[PDB]
Amino acid sequence: NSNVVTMIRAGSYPKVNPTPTWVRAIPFEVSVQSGIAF
Amino acid sequence: NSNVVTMIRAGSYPKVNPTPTWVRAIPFEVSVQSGIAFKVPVGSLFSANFRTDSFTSVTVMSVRAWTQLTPPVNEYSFVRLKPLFKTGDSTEEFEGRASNINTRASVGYRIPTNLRQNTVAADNVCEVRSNCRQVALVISCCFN
Amino acid sequence: NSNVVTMIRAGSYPKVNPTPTWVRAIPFEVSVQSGIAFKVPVGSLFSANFRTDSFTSVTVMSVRAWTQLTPPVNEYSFVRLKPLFKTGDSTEEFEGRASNINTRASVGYRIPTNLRQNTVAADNVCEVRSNCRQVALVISCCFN
Amino acid sequence: GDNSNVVTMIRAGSYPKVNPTPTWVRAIPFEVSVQSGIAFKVPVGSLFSANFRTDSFTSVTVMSVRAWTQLTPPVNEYSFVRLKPLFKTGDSTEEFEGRASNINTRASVGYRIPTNLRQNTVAADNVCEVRSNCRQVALVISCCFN
Amino acid sequence: NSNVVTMIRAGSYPKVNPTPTWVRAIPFEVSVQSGIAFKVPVGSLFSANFRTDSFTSVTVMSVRAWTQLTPPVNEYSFVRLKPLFKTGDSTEEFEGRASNINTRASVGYRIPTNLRQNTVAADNVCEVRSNCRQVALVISCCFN
Amino acid sequence: NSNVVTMIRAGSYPKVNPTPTWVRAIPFEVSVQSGIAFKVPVGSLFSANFRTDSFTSVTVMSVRAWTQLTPPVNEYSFVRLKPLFKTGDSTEEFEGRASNINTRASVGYRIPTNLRQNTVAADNVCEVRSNCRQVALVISCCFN
Amino acid sequence: SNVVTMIRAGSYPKVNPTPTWVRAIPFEVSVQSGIAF
Amino acid sequence: EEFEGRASNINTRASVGYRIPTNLRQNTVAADNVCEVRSNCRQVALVISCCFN
Amino acid sequence: NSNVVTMIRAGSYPKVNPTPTWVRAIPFEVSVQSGIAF
Amino acid sequence: KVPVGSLFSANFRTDSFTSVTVMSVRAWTQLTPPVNEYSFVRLKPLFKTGDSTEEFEGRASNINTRASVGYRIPSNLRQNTVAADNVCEVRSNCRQVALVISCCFN
RNA sequence: UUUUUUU
RNA sequence: UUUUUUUU
RNA sequence: AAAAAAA
RNA sequence: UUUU
RNA sequence: UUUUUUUUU
RNA sequence: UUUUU
RNA sequence: AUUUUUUU
RNA sequence: UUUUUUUUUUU
RNA sequence: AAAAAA
RNA sequence: AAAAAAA
RNA sequence: AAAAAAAAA
RNA sequence: AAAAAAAA
RNA sequence: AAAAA
RNA sequence: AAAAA
RNA sequence: AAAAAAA
Ligand SMILES: [Cl-]
Ligand SMILES: [Mg+2]
Repeated sequence: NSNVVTMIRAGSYPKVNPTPTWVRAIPFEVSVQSGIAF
Repeated sequence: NSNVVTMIRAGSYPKVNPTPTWVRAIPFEVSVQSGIAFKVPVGSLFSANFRTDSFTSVTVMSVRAWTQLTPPVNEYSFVRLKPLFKTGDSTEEFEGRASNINTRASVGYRIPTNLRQNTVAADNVCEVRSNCRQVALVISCCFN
Repeated sequence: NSNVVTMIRAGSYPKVNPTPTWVRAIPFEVSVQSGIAFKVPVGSLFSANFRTDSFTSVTVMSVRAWTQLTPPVNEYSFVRLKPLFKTGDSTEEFEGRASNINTRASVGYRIPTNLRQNTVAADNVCEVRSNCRQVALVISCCFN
Repeated sequence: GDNSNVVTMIRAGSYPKVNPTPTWVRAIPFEVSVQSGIAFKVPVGSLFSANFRTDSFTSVTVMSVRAWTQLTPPVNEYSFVRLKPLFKTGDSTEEFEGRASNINTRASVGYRIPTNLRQNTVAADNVCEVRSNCRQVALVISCCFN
Repeated sequence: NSNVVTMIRAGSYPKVNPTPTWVRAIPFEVSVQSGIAFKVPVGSLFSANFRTDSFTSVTVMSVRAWTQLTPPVNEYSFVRLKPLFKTGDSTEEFEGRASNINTRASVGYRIPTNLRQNTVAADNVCEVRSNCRQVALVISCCFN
Repeated sequence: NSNVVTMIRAGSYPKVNPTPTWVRAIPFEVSVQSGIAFKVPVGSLFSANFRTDSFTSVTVMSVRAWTQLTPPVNEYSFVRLKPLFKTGDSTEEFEGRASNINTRASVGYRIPTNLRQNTVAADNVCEVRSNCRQVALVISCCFN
Repeated sequence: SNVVTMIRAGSYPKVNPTPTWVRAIPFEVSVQSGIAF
Repeated sequence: EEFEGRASNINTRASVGYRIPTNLRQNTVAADNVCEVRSNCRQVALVISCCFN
Repeated sequence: NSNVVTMIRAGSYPKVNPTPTWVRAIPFEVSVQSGIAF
Repeated sequence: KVPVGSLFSANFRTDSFTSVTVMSVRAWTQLTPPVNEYSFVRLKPLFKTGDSTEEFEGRASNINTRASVGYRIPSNLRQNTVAADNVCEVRSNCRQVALVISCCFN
């Protein structure tokens, strides 16, 4: 690996997206009663 | 696969994380003045327009810059980048020029692993010099 | 082959369909206002100019857009696309910019197989944002 | 690819070539009314209709013609159908005929047009002549709309 | 090789033809008006400027088009080609647009073998539509 | 093979040439007298009868000759050829005779590469001698 | 090659007038007895 | 020598360069001249691969 | 090998130099005196 | 008509030659074309044994870009030419044309 | 999987 | 190994 | 991780 | 064979 | 294997 | 393919 | 395998 | 999934 | 890749 | 590779 | 198509 | 391919 | 080893 | 170890 | 290449 910064020979402006998607596993809790579906 | 729902034989409750990390490329523009350097604030990355307003720190991995507007008359666009760090600011001027007056001038730099610490909104990324008055940025970083 | 007509030993009457499907790439332009998002109607795909005035529903596969007019002074062209769905509109701004002021800015997005359902004229494909006053779209879709 | 569940960005390039009104290779099914002992000239205009999504075309290149007897034959007779191809450069004299071996079964026949004789035709033109003892003949024509 | 003239032991008189065929690619320009479709005459191919004033018929194989002049302000160049045949005209509009306002817009089409019959001067090859006032055409044909 | 028109994704405007070269085999006849040599003019190659009235120069490669009429009584047909060049005429009399009185006489010669330059209408290619009153000539040449 | 040659240069390349440079710096320091410097 | 390069597009830069052979790679002090530059543009950018000592 | 002029699909303007270099060996004579170096 | 005497010059170190054997000629438009047009340039090869009628043309697909074309003289037509001769004819909508001629001075 | 220039 | 060459 | 390519 |  | 960042034909 | 020994 | 004879 | 005759380029 | 099972 | 198309 | 996320059930 | 200097 | 897209 | 170069 | 046919 390195120890200092390196120059990147960039080119044309790429395709950008400030708001992409996101695959997640969302953990949250719900309140359930006896014998009734929530 | 199939066309209907299937049963999952799930086991013990897994190790979960409701607020995980996220590596991104954040496009945002800055305004530059003639013959004057502009420090890029890290707080520009944290925004609801980037889905990152929930983060407070970020580890920047690389910076890339483009000239966002046209250069002064008779000139070709140029853009420089001077890296900045809380442990010590750099003096490198990674400069990129355009061979066509109508074409953007681009340049970028990479941060080594040893210099990839976290940065808060009060910190600064780098300095941007250009004969153009606006410079587009695409920073590859890790939000944590 | 031959220079004359040849008999065909046909058998039973086959399975027919006078109105089959059609996989097309439809080119059409829209008008975009500054800083205002334009919703592209699906009805722009059903037209006699495309031979598709006989269809009422279509399954869109990929949408790509090009700036049709020049950008404002001192500016480089850009174009954004926010995919829209009847089961849930999206928030992605697939943006593409031009590195030359005299050159178009282009970008596109692909629709996954799990979201490839039919749409009628009342529906909208996506939003379009740009600094140019017109945008050319080439929508790859399946007419049915 | 085929495993994605959301939208993905396409790094499109320059604006491509386009054609809003391309060609279309089709098989067009339709029927014609025929009388006894007389030959009916099948018009090409029967292909340009909104029922076939082809009312936007004005020319077509026919490749092959297939015919079936659509109605029952006269009593005590078996179904038959004939075809005589027609061309603007010169009509033909062939009689491609097929007879049904069962009174309850259709009679089918067809002919393929050679590549040298595959030019365009307009609605005013005719494809072929149909002869049959039945009153109605169903046709299936393979062609290229342009 | 050889440095001097050598004798050719010729035989019987062969089969000759003083006016042979000639497969050519003919370039020429046509003026086109905005919004109006211009029919390209076959008679433009027969000229002394192309060494073809001795022909009276030709078999066209493929036609390509380029925009000869600059487009209107703010507009990008385009050009359309609708093929034409004596047995029946087509409704195709093979269109090509330029991704740079300073560059030409190009498009073309190929005639299938079954449609490669002779064409005299009175006929027309295709219609051309463009926003530029002149169009350059290159026609690969077989003069006979 | 394809049975309809096919789009051609054309690119930049290419290199063109409305007046190209033409490799040909030009046949004609010349009247010859007895014992006298006939200088064949190059100008006979430039005519509308050969589609060549648009050329002014030509590079001759090889010449062949045949006797066009019947020989005198009791004689066999013969024909001679003497190459001529502007830098210097040759003294070779390439001769071919007929072994049948009813049959033509034939003879030719090939011009070397070093001696293949252009010739205008005012130049001569070779001399012809024969006992018949007419001689048929076929000249392989490169019009330019 | 004993003479100047022509370089077919293309577009303007990325430049940096102030690079990083890796070094091994030699210098001396004064030390006192028992004291850390 | 006058190693020349021309731009095929009016909006594009013109470029050219020359390499010095090892036999002519001596040192040059501040009072010396590297080369002469001619151009129809009022300013030229120079990139000189050199060995400082 | 060809007998006619042929077109050359040229592109961008090349790098040129109207005054190039030249590798030569020059034959020339000098006058020498006895017991003297010239 | 491009003269051959333009090849013999002290600016090219060739003022000591009197003849030259031209091999191939290439041309580029040196100035911008008229308004609304693209650059073009033509070349008609000339020979003392007979001029040719070819018009090798090259057009630009960009108004800002040069046009370019060239031709090669076949070996059989590669003789010497003196200053009073001419190489070829040039036609263009631009007011200057840059020529790069590959030849053999002798 | 080309290699050549000081820590 | 100096200047011109040959199918992206 | 610094000079001139990386095919 | 028609498409982007 | 998929979603976003970087590499390489 | 087309035109040429 | 450049030219002129002889050459299946 | 296998042939007799009217012309017919090329191995 | 549905629903059952050495 | 998907759709339309001939045995 | 770097991480985060169902598993070859 | 290119005159010049070389070269088992 | 020649041509014309 | 046919002719001329 | 074009005319019986064959499962
Ligand atoms: Cl061709
Ligand atoms: Mg161009």
